[PDB]
Amino acid sequence: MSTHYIAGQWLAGQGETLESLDPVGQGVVWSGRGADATQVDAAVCAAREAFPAWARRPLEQRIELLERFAATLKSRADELARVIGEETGKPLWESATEVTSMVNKVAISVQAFRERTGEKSGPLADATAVLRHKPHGVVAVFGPYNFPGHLPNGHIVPALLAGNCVVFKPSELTPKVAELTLKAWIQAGLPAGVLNLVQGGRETGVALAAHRGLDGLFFTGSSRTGNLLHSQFGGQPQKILALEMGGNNPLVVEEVADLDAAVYTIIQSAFISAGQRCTCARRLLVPQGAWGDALLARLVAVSATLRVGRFDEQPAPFMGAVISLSAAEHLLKAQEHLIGKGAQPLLAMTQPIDGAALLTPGILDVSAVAERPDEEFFGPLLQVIRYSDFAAAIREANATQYGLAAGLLSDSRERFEQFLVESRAGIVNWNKQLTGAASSAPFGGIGASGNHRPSAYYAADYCAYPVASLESPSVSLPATLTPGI
Amino acid sequence: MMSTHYIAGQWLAGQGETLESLDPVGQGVVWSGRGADATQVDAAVCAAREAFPAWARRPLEQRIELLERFAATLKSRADELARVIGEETGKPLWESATEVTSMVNKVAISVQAFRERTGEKSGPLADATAVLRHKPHGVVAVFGPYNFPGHLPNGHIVPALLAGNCVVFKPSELTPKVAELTLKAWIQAGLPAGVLNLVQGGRETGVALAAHRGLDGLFFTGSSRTGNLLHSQFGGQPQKILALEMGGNNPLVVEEVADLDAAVYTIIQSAFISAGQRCTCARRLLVPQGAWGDALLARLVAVSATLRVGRFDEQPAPFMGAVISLSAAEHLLKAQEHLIGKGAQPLLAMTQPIDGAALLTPGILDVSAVAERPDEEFFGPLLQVIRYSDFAAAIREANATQYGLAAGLLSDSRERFEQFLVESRAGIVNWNKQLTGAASSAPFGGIGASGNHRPSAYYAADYCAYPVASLESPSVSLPATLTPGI
Ligand SMILES: NC(=O)c1ccc[n+]([C@@H]2O[C@H](COP(=O)([O-])OP(=O)(O)OC[C@H]3O[C@@H](n4cnc5c(N)ncnc54)[C@H](O)[C@@H]3O)[C@@H](O)[C@H]2O)c1
Ligand SMILES: NC(=O)c1ccc[n+]([C@@H]2O[C@H](COP(=O)([O-])OP(=O)(O)OC[C@H]3O[C@@H](n4cnc5c(N)ncnc54)[C@H](O)[C@@H]3O)[C@@H](O)[C@H]2O)c1
Ligand SMILES: [Cl-]
Ligand SMILES: [Cl-]
Ligand SMILES: [Mg+2]
Repeated sequence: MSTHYIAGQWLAGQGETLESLDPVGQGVVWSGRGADATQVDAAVCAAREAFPAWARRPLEQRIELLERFAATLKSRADELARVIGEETGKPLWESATEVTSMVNKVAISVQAFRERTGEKSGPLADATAVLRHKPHGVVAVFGPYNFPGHLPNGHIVPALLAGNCVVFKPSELTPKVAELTLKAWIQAGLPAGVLNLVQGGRETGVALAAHRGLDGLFFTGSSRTGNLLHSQFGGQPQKILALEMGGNNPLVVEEVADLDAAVYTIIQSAFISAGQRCTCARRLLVPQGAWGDALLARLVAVSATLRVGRFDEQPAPFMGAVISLSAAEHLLKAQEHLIGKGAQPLLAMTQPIDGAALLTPGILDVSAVAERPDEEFFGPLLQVIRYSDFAAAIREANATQYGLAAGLLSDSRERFEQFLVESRAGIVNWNKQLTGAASSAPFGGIGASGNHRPSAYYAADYCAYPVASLESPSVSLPATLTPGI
Repeated sequence: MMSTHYIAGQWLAGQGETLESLDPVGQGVVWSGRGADATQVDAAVCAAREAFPAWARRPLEQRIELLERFAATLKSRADELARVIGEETGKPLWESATEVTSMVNKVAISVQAFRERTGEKSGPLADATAVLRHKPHGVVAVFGPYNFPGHLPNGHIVPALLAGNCVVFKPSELTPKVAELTLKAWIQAGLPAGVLNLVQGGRETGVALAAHRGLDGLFFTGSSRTGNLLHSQFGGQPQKILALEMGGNNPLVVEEVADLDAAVYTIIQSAFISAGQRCTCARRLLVPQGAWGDALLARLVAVSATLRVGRFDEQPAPFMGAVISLSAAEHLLKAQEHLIGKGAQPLLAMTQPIDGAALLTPGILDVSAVAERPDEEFFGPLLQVIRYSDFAAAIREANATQYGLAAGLLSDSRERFEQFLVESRAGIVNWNKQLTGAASSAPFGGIGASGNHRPSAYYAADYCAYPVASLESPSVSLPATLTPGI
């Protein structure tokens, strides 16, 4: 019954029933009716009504509320980790780190706001030049399922900080996490209408994206969906759109002295979250020859031993299920399809429990595949390409329309310096796993992975617009008038 | 002799349609050439592409030295450049000289903005070093306007080259001579072949360039109509960065103030400087109902009728010159006629005193009684007046527009300005200062239909480079504690 949160109260949905299912055992974890078009309009109108007072209040009051939210999350951390685990399959240790990221987002967002969208004042001739930044108004946040708390939070926190009001539409796959996140905001004192939650599937998302009352839409999800949204907004520059989309991220591994360290780094890059982070390594470039062979064989051996299991299983698993049976089925077909085109399974991905979305890591050598898809496979399926020399590695790493992350494992600083020069990505690491980018830095992909509105530290930039003012306490005549007067 | 396109370090004659620019008063040919056809546009994009890796590789300090030599070259040729701006746009020499000074000054401010907004930071994070760098996109097109034919394109070109992009510049077909001389200065400054390319032309050329798949970015200043078409064209192509600086319908609210003379002067500078062709010019003057407001307007009309309007090099110097073409003048006069037809009252009718010349005298029209007032930008010296009942009505009317570039308040009350800031919806919001002449040291971007949330001037840096976040360690290593399950 308490499905949507609009204008400061909960209400039942009137649209299609939505259920989220435990990815392993398939039990219903949450259900409710989606928001119909009417309820979506109510959510936008609620944000609209709340906006003037929220925008008008002192910044420090908005900061206090965001700080109370982080403190409330912290106090409910175990409960939220458990819900994230229940719904996404993520092991408890990993879900806990997601909650920690949500808590930490507040202080970092405050720092970024003062730096990127703060207030400055200075003399300019006879007058005073002031710079301020102001919120857009009502913004929709579309959440993904992979970090169902942290990634929407990475839009919601800086948006509310700047003085916008938000309508949050979570992934239909992770509604329970969103519900609990709203409960933390509510417990923290958030004013009615400042943040509104509309749950639902396609129809709800479509109605919100189409709503003319939005001043902005902040999105994390697939490049397919984000491109649709971008096309939809073509010719409407008045509405700010921030698109954080997927990638096809290469990890280049030169022969390095500490081979086990490299193998561990590859696993953390490719298979953490069962390969469901935006930044996971999708293609592993490994040089031809004996060392490369040893690297791969060790990777395959260690990856085969990785614990895959239930979120709350003990001993704790390294990774959990993919988000649904549908997603697992789709990945197994991608593996089958590639193998059909000549890919060699160095370690074949399997589904060890019938009717559960658990998948074991996959490592496929696609060196011999003629035409390789420039496609993002959102799961633990790592493609390997063997390369002849470093220039060919760089060429291959760049052979994608995407541009989120890239990385080099190499003992050579000179080699990394070249890699930086030739890379085409928002995140470029040296000897560190591709995953776990810190909120203290901007996070945005280029090419098909974004629309030049990087999030994380730079989220501030799309949450407020600059207002430049020249101010003087009275009109006055200049000492010398312009000619002709 | 003519100099038409500059591509890969060489001057080339055009293969497209003939293009002439005409002195807006005398109608004499100021510049003439053939536009760049599609194959020449492709050559220019390819030239930028070929030059990009080396230019982007270069140490920042070497790009800075070129930009500084360029500024110094503009300074040495300042008189020459002011007279060409005057010739082509009609703008008085005194005002043209200020445009050249803004061009020179853009370099040092862009370097400051680059280090602030798109610089490099490095520090420890866990057992690694977190480094932030910014990289250029690649090849960017710059579409120039006619109103500031040197300063506004320079405001995209300088920060774009500084960040390491290479550029294809398509100037307004109304101001090609200004762009030619600007390129001659870049060339004299030592610009490397292909780093900045110039394709002159009309719509044929602009359409070919905007469509070219080789662009990584397109930076535009011009009308909302044209910018919206570009935005539509790029829908579904988020990989190409678009920065759109469009026009506005800017309101200036005037409360009763003690210094009536200063108020009138400030309004004139806001509405009629550059013959009303700055994108920040006041388009709507909001004046309180009642005797004081009637007096303000009576004075404004009397003073506006005496403003000197004339040729760019006339002496005594005119306050303002012609609008950009006879066609533009025609369009503005028709707009005035249409509005009066619908009930607007001519407090001061705009006139075209010399047949065959695009000189227009200032217009002030009371549109209060006009039913459905167009939310339209009239790019010329035609000021619309709306009389309001109370301050809340003034704010409502100020905000009754799809645009959002500039807004201002003349008022002796700081409290009224504070409220005005709270309720304003514009990127430039001034108190007791003319709406025109914004600082390069601050961001310059309109909201609503006036931009796409990519402000230029100080924040141009933001769209000229993308951040690259790096975590770095001299070698791979194992954590003291492995993740579970391994
Ligand atoms: N660059 C980044 O920051 C980043 C970060 C994390 C994840 N991702 C990504 O997220 C992905 C998968 O997660 P996902 O499945 O939730 O992405 P998604 O595209 O499926 O969905 C994200 C969201 O947009 C919506 N949506 C779905 N269909 C819609 C439609 N037809 N019309 C309008 N809205 C619609 C949702 O319901 C929702 O809240 C990737 O492809 C991936 O790499 C990107
Ligand atoms: N926000 C800003 O900073 C700002 C500042 C000053 C002026 N302006 C503005 O500039 C305007 C007028 O100048 P303008 O006449 O050059 O505007 P414009 O749209 O006609 O021209 C600007 C440019 O884009 C091009 N172009 C024109 N038609 C095109 C087409 N059909 N397809 C592709 N490209 C095309 C040009 O040829 C050119 O270089 C305004 O409406 C105005 O307020 C904006
Ligand atoms: Cl080295
Ligand atoms: Cl991450
Ligand atoms: Mg309670």
